[PDB]
Amino acid sequence: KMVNEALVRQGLA
Repeated sequence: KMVNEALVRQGLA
């Protein structure tokens, strides 16, 4: 897990 992936889940979502 990483912030790079936890950002796409919301920010990019």
